[PDB]
Amino acid sequence: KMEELFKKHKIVAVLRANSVEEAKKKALAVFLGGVHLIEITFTVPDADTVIKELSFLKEMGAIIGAGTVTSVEQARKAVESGAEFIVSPHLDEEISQFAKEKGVFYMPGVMTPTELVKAMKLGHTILKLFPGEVVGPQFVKAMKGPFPNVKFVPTGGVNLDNVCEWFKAGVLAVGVGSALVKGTPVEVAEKAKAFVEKIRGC
Repeated sequence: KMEELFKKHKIVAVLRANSVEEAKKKALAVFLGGVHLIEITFTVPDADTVIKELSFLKEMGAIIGAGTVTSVEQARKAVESGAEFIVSPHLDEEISQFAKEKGVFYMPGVMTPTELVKAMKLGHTILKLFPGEVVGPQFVKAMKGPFPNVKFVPTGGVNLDNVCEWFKAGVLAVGVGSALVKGTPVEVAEKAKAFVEKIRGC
């Protein structure tokens, strides 16, 4: 499921907006840009309500899932409001077991090999390289040797100049944020079409 969706689409989107309207406007803008994967991070107030309202974009063909889920109650709200996947910045055994029971694709974040191996010993083989500005481009490549069976989703410090410089190193789907979602929807929606063409280029 989610694994092959990620492999096929090749980009996610982490939306951080302050109102509960500018969320919907930028969700629509990125959709028209070409991005079918949308992540509603719970820093947006009533982000469960925002997912519930964007429900109609699942019909047109988008994928709406939570983000920055740091507690079991937040995971409860996300899975109730129809989020298709969960994303946290840190490992959480409790959230992992809950998502295992409920059958929801959970994608924890890892920074160092101890965290990484603690993850792999629990089942999640592809994780979130938070942050890909500190750890860098040469961490996933330098760590293909020891572990060649894990694939990363480098959510941090991603832009035009090094968007497929991480695809060359073997990442799945570079989750992007503030490079996209910044400005009027007519610019958010036109600047997503420059990442999607560049990812589809390399």
